[PDB]
Amino acid sequence: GKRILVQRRGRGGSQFRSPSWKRDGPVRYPPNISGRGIVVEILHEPGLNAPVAKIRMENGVEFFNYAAEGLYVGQVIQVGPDAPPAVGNVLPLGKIPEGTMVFNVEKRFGDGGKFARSGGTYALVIGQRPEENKTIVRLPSGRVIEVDARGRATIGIVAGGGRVEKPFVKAGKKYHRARAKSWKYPTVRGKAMSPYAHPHGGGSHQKGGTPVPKTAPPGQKVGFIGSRCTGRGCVRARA
Amino acid sequence: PRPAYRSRSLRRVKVKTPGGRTVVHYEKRAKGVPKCAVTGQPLGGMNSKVYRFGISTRAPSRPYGGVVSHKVLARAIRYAVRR
Amino acid sequence: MKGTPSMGKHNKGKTHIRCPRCGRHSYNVTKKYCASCGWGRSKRWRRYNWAK
Amino acid sequence: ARNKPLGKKLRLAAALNSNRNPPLWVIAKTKRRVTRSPARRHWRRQKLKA
RNA sequence: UAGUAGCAGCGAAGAGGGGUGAGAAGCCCCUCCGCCGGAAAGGACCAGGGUUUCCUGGCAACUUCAAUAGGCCAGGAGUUAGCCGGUCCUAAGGCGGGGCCUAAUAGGCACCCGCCGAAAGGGAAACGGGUUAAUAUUCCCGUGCCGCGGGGGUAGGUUCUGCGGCAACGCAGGCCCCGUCCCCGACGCCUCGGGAUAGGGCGGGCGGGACUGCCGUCCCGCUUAACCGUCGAAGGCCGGGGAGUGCCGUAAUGGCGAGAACCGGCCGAAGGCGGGAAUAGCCGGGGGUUUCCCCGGUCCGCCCGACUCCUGGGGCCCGUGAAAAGGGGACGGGGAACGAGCCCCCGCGCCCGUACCGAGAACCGACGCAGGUGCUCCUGGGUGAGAAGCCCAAGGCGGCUCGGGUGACCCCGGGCCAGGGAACUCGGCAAAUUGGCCCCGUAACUUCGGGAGAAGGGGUGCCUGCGGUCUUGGGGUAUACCCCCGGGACCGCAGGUCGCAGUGGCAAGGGGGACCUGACUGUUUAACAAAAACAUAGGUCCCCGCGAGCCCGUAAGGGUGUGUACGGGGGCUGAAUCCUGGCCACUGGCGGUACGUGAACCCCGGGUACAACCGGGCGAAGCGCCGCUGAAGGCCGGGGGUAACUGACCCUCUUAAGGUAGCCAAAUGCCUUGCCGGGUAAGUUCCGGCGUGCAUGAAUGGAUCAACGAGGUCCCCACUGUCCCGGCCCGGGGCCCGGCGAACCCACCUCCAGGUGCACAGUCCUGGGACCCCCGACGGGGCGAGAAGUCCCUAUGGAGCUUCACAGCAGCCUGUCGUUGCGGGUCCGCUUACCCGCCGCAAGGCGGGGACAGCGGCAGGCGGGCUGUUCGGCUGGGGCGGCACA
RNA sequence: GUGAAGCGGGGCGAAAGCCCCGUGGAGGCCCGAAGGGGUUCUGAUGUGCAAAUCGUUCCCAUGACCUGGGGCUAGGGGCAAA
RNA sequence: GUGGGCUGGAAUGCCCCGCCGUAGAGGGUGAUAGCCCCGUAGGCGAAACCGCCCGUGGCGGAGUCCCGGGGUCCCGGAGUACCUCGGCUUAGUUUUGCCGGGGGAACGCGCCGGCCACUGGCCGGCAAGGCUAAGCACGUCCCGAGUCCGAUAGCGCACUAGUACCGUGAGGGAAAGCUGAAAAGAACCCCGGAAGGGGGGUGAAAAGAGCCUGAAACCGGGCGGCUACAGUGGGGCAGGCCCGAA
RNA sequence: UAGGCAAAGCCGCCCGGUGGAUGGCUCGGCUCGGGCGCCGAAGAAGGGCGUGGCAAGCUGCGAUAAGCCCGGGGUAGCCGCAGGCAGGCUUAGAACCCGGGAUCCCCGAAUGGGGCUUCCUGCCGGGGCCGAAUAGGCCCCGGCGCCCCGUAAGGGGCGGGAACGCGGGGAAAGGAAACAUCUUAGUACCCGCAGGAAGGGAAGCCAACAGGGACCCCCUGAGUAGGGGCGACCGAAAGGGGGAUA
Ligand SMILES: [Mg+2]
Ligand SMILES: [Mg+2]
Ligand SMILES: [Mg+2]
Ligand SMILES: [Mg+2]
Ligand SMILES: [Mg+2]
Ligand SMILES: [Mg+2]
Ligand SMILES: [Mg+2]
Ligand SMILES: [Mg+2]
Ligand SMILES: [Mg+2]
Ligand SMILES: [Mg+2]
Ligand SMILES: [Mg+2]
Ligand SMILES: [Mg+2]
Ligand SMILES: [Mg+2]
Ligand SMILES: [Mg+2]
Ligand SMILES: [Mg+2]
Ligand SMILES: [Mg+2]
Ligand SMILES: [Mg+2]
Ligand SMILES: [Mg+2]
Ligand SMILES: [Mg+2]
Ligand SMILES: [Mg+2]
Ligand SMILES: [Mg+2]
Ligand SMILES: [Mg+2]
Ligand SMILES: [Mg+2]
Ligand SMILES: [Mg+2]
Ligand SMILES: [Mg+2]
Ligand SMILES: [Mg+2]
Ligand SMILES: [Mg+2]
Ligand SMILES: [Mg+2]
Ligand SMILES: [Mg+2]
Ligand SMILES: [Mg+2]
Ligand SMILES: [Mg+2]
Ligand SMILES: [Mg+2]
Ligand SMILES: [Mg+2]
Ligand SMILES: [Mg+2]
Ligand SMILES: [Mg+2]
Ligand SMILES: [Mg+2]
Ligand SMILES: [Mg+2]
Ligand SMILES: [Mg+2]
Ligand SMILES: [Mg+2]
Ligand SMILES: [Mg+2]
Ligand SMILES: [Mg+2]
Ligand SMILES: [Mg+2]
Ligand SMILES: [Mg+2]
Ligand SMILES: [Mg+2]
Ligand SMILES: [Mg+2]
Ligand SMILES: [Mg+2]
Ligand SMILES: [Mg+2]
Ligand SMILES: [Mg+2]
Ligand SMILES: [Mg+2]
Ligand SMILES: [Mg+2]
Ligand SMILES: [Mg+2]
Ligand SMILES: [Mg+2]
Ligand SMILES: [Mg+2]
Ligand SMILES: [Mg+2]
Ligand SMILES: [Mg+2]
Ligand SMILES: [Mg+2]
Ligand SMILES: [Mg+2]
Ligand SMILES: [Mg+2]
Ligand SMILES: [Mg+2]
Ligand SMILES: [Mg+2]
Ligand SMILES: [Mg+2]
Ligand SMILES: [Mg+2]
Ligand SMILES: [Mg+2]
Ligand SMILES: [Mg+2]
Ligand SMILES: [Mg+2]
Ligand SMILES: [Mg+2]
Ligand SMILES: [Mg+2]
Ligand SMILES: [Mg+2]
Ligand SMILES: [Mg+2]
Ligand SMILES: [Mg+2]
Ligand SMILES: [Mg+2]
Ligand SMILES: [Mg+2]
Ligand SMILES: [Mg+2]
Ligand SMILES: [Mg+2]
Ligand SMILES: [Mg+2]
Ligand SMILES: [Mg+2]
Ligand SMILES: [Mg+2]
Ligand SMILES: [Mg+2]
Ligand SMILES: [Mg+2]
Ligand SMILES: [Mg+2]
Ligand SMILES: [Mg+2]
Ligand SMILES: [Mg+2]
Ligand SMILES: [Mg+2]
Ligand SMILES: [Zn+2]
Repeated sequence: GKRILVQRRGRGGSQFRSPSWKRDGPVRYPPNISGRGIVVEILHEPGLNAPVAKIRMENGVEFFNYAAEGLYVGQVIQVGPDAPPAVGNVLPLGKIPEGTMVFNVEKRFGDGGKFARSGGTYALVIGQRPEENKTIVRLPSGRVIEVDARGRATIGIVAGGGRVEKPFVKAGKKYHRARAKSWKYPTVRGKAMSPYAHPHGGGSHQKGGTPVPKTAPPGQKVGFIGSRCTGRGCVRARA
Repeated sequence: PRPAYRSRSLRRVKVKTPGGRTVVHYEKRAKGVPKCAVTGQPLGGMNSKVYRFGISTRAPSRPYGGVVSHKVLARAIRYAVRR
Repeated sequence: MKGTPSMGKHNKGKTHIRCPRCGRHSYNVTKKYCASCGWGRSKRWRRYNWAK
Repeated sequence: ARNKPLGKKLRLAAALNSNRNPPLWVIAKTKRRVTRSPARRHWRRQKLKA
């Protein structure tokens, strides 16, 4: 037809969907975990970016968390406000001291954790405003945000860091990783297309496109989408 | 039947009958033996080859039997005795 | 290959079976309705005014 | 097929029963007017869509 | 047309005798000949087909010929299950109801509930022999198994608990009901050790068969199901022991006070063996007669050994290789006086499938079709690296459903060819060469891995002996070594000897140098393009902190997301290495103080007994304006003169700047066979240089070739029928005979010359010729046939794509009306509205935001994302031009 | 067939340290059957065996590999290493 | 009327002679029939089921009915009327109806309409609730008619046609009528392996089940003309051979 | 020289073979007019399968299966299309026609639950069978859809039908000699909902100072007013005459 690939992605086809049946479950904090727990397993999850620890609470509730680097099987973790700020412990942001490296941070209490969930990532506890029950934290991107002090986080940094430094040496390796992730692999460049299939397709000497405005409709909003700038000058202006 | 035998789920056993013929019998593979709930290793006294379900197996004469091994049971008993 | 060589692959598959309600070879086994009378997706009989 | 469902088997049985030319006494009764039957077929030529 | 084409090609084929019969090359039987034999071919079987299966009879029609034959026609018959499958479970997923959405439904689905979803996944339990024309784990005989239920005996129990062992753990381990937990179910790929079995072989024995020129060899049978019991390799574990001058090892990695050596013990495969069971089956020898009875044998000692079965060790993953039913155990609560997982005995197991093909004739392709589906799974001996090829078993076939004669040309496929050796030709196209294994040896360059089988050279048969390294059993003091005996594997030495030729058939790389190009493996236009195109790893930029960004939906809502910046989405570049220059003028994007402009709403004035109506004010985004941005799309000239082409000078124009590093007559250079070298006797191609380069140049990627290449090109050696130049031969078409028996094409049908004519006549004119008929061949003519020319133009004909065309519509942004409530002084606060997430079946609770947001209406902006259209005419054909268009 | 990491021995040094051999079994590695694909002859055929075939010559052949059954995506829409 | 004769296989035809007719609409019967038969004009008819009309019958209501006066008190239909914006529609045009967004009445002393709005007069009415027979559309079906077609026509189908069949499917879809009055459907003999052929029969006629008639193209045979030294078809004239019954 | 005298071949007539035209025929079609008009949970229409002594298709019927019972008409033949071979039924009144009943497999709104095979399967109650048994198992029959009304009992909707009717959503081709407003056209088509008809119907009317008097349908007003790139083209109403009358 004429609808482009980014428009076809939103339909939810099998080649664009995530095979989450390959995973044991969501890696989130259950709503009402408290007390001491035991690290029983550290497992690989297909398509995820870090090893996943299985924590067995003292009252029998078991949940999945991202494993802190240095966490080991048989370890005893503490959950709750009374938990000390040691590695693997799940503490409120309000109780966590400043300068602490946490991960799996909850923006609001009870969502399960949103930020610093990739391997080798972490958030830094910058400050505490207890009079509005907020915690200022720096996310992995360098952005400083306020989060609910009653929310929960884990002390330490996410294990599995350095996974992306090693090159994906063959196309087959990225193929096998894509089959576990949700990516459609591989991707055709826009200018390698014909004009019916992409705005960049067409001419005898095919060319890319200049940036489109932020108000551009779907099917037109490809390439640079309302970019502040492009290239090395843009990076320089950013820094 | 025939695609079920082309799949490798059953064992292909060649046998010579008293009539002098050679035939292929398709037999089930053995079921896995019970494992310890902590270590995952096979439990002693219960690792005989079993080929079908519904066969009652006799557990070793110990508390918790074919659930945990003697090592886990003894260590847990020591911890509970102190605790 | 699209002609005679591809015709040989139409020897073992099927899209439709006989419909229990109308008896035609029009019951879509995967979609689970009849393409002629609409049984399985419409309790009223499927018949359109554009068809003679 | 080796493995059949009963409904398909019964429809095949109906086709087997109907597949036959009219009897010779029927031909004599009709004075050679009724010679063929519409339900007559060959398995290789005309295919049931069972 | 025409009794013409075809009934050849794809590596099988028939012949003699007899019988039946009207009729026999073709049907039936024997003999001979041949083909397959990890299979266009033997065994099994899925889907699909559906009676094609079996028997009897037949030849009007069918089978590319025949027919007494048949997948054909007519008549009749045939498919037997507790244990083989479905049936059960869940997967990816789907359907229904409730609900929510919708003008509405037969449309949608995030929610709740139920169900469906595998004849290759998980998963109860059957095997051997015999029997029919046709079913055979289904029928019969024999021997068993599973589930459910019952009876008797027993161990056990009867307030309470089973017994033994240091332990691993062992042993009949009472009964009923309920709960919970755990485990099995339940899992990849690669690699190497060990153990078996199926199968195969060797020597001897018995029995039977094959051959008769010589020898006496060669072949066949000698089998053992499920089920019961017992044993148990690796591995794991228990007790003793208490080790560092270490000690113990493997195919390999290796192990030990975090407990080794060593001793004893426990759990524990395939499979073995006994029972089953010789009474079966088989080989041989007899008797009877409708398949029954009798007799003998069914053995001894070794060897190989799987792709089948079992087991353990090691390694790899930015890849981690399903779920549930069902089952087992344990841990607890409750109940009775009875009572088992042990032994004996009794009873029940419904429903559907079950024939046959499973394909060079049973499926699909109009066909009894060289295709496709399915070679999907399995297969003995020799040679051999081999599941290669060649030959032969078991088993099957001569039905890729025309036969005979002839031995012209010509065509298709194959063989050889003296001297020369690419002179052929666009081009070494085609063909030829090489070819296995062992030994020697191996360059530039390189990303240090490679290049590499580089290149180049030598050996290769058979026979007679002499040895070695292991392996597998048995016997010797004898577990390794040692000696003897039987079997197996591989390696070597000496001598002799034949040929033209010893990887003798089969099988089986030609090699080297250089340029361009794409890093590589991979993908692509099913049916004219396999590529330098796409992808790729790597690089880089942008939108995004999640109530995000992007996308889908009318909406309810959905995907990315069981996710979270080491992430999702969107562009460009395209391995690595050295690098990636100047420019924000334009086209975009984004940010902004002020100012102009800027729609609806609202406000003010006039008007109107009220309005319409008119004027003004306020004025959002946006535009104007100001900045940032080139790994955004991309651009990169000069004018000159001066001056020892200018190192240097002033600049100016300039759409902003004026092409840097590099590279080049390039797959980019018109002129142009550029100029200079090399190569050839002769070189428009090619290579190395030169460069004011029509019109090279930096992630629009520049330079760049190590490796890789069914890429494009030039050269060298070898090789040769490519060619000088043509010849001979082989199989099939061919020709002739018998049988079957079309099509294309066809106004009628045409000897030649020179004219004429809608300008290229069979038919007209003037001439020249021809006895008529038939066969073969060819392809000059019949502007030969096929196809209402795709090339060109016209039409006030289309379609798709583009945008700076004419319009329009979604989408996004912005203002406004409503939702919008309560206080306090346009501003602050509040929560109940509303929204967002968590818990909860629901009821409702928690937290955050908050009259904002979101949502509906209206209004403005951006808006080829999408819809509809228009892109005139004349014309020495159309187009450019011109207007000869008033 | 080649032989990565890892691992043993031998030779040579005062040492730091080099060389030789073996073991080991990595790889979108190499040659090559099945299997998949579709390059040349611009071969045969081209009213065909066939509305895309056949021969020959070829490319990949441990993986981004080939293949069966079940499932999802539908028309201005799908799917697309394009 | 089945009367007499003729023809004929068989008459309904022909010649002669009778009759009915409220019936001469039409069909069948061995050829053309008012009187042979079915029918037609006309008349009679249902155990059962169904429909319509008429008479009669049983019952209920709070006087709700009719006439006369009094009244000036009470009731009398809302997001409606109306205004504004957007849209679809309409002849509806500064003026049709409606839907959506926003605003939004009065009450009988009131409200609505009278082709732009308002004012006054005059005229006509009482929206925003519900029903209603008859008279009118259609054709699966039933009956009748026809300057309709007549087996390539007429419906795709005169017939074992929505059939055989085609496509995965939505869907698509043919060809195909006729013996004779009566089977009297061909006995019997010879040949043939058989289909079948000859002879011989039935029939008015082979009309022979491959069945009424039976054209042309086409093919075979007979006949007439030409036919191997002469280039073709059409016309006119002359001639050779052949036919020249009506 | 010519004839006897002829090859292959050509022309014309006759006969034959092929073929199925022509003509004649008609239990078929088509048009028009009139009537009549709903069926379904009491399980419909539609489909599958089956059903005949020899029976393949059509027709009919439904395991009681070209059929069973009752009544009326119809008397002597009958066993459909369909002309064969048998054997039967019927005068104790058949066949046949009309009215009323019985039977009425599986699927189908399909309705216990499923349905990738028109078949499979669950729970409850009753019954039967195997069995030593009262266990266990198997089989038969009945009930078990969703949404509603109702106190309950009980009831309603669902699907179908050639066309016609009502409400909603709603194009383009073509025309305008291009084309967008426009038209085509509120059409084709889609969704929903009824009846034998539907819809409409009883003045907040029309008129114009004279008066009509619910509604629908027909003739007219009339291609008039009016709408409209005022182009193509579109297009009333009041009034009058009728059908009918509430
Ligand atoms: Mg995917
Ligand atoms: Mg392209
Ligand atoms: Mg664009
Ligand atoms: Mg576009
Ligand atoms: Mg472009
Ligand atoms: Mg299975
Ligand atoms: Mg398994
Ligand atoms: Mg196609
Ligand atoms: Mg399918
Ligand atoms: Mg077929
Ligand atoms: Mg011949
Ligand atoms: Mg020939
Ligand atoms: Mg051979
Ligand atoms: Mg052979
Ligand atoms: Mg085979
Ligand atoms: Mg047969
Ligand atoms: Mg036979
Ligand atoms: Mg047959
Ligand atoms: Mg199921
Ligand atoms: Mg058989
Ligand atoms: Mg032997
Ligand atoms: Mg080894
Ligand atoms: Mg069988
Ligand atoms: Mg064949
Ligand atoms: Mg072989
Ligand atoms: Mg053999
Ligand atoms: Mg042959
Ligand atoms: Mg021949
Ligand atoms: Mg030569
Ligand atoms: Mg040359
Ligand atoms: Mg030359
Ligand atoms: Mg070549
Ligand atoms: Mg060879
Ligand atoms: Mg490449
Ligand atoms: Mg490649
Ligand atoms: Mg192609
Ligand atoms: Mg090609
Ligand atoms: Mg590329
Ligand atoms: Mg790079
Ligand atoms: Mg760029
Ligand atoms: Mg640049
Ligand atoms: Mg330069
Ligand atoms: Mg060049
Ligand atoms: Mg240059
Ligand atoms: Mg340039
Ligand atoms: Mg470029
Ligand atoms: Mg450039
Ligand atoms: Mg580059
Ligand atoms: Mg270069
Ligand atoms: Mg001329
Ligand atoms: Mg001519
Ligand atoms: Mg033309
Ligand atoms: Mg054309
Ligand atoms: Mg063109
Ligand atoms: Mg014109
Ligand atoms: Mg189009
Ligand atoms: Mg707001
Ligand atoms: Mg809004
Ligand atoms: Mg457009
Ligand atoms: Mg114009
Ligand atoms: Mg022009
Ligand atoms: Mg011009
Ligand atoms: Mg490889
Ligand atoms: Mg070519
Ligand atoms: Mg060719
Ligand atoms: Mg040819
Ligand atoms: Mg290879
Ligand atoms: Mg009479
Ligand atoms: Mg009122
Ligand atoms: Mg006719
Ligand atoms: Mg017709
Ligand atoms: Mg005739
Ligand atoms: Mg005369
Ligand atoms: Mg002659
Ligand atoms: Mg019915
Ligand atoms: Mg049902
Ligand atoms: Mg209805
Ligand atoms: Mg029209
Ligand atoms: Mg027009
Ligand atoms: Mg047009
Ligand atoms: Mg009415
Ligand atoms: Mg009504
Ligand atoms: Mg209109
Ligand atoms: Zn149906």
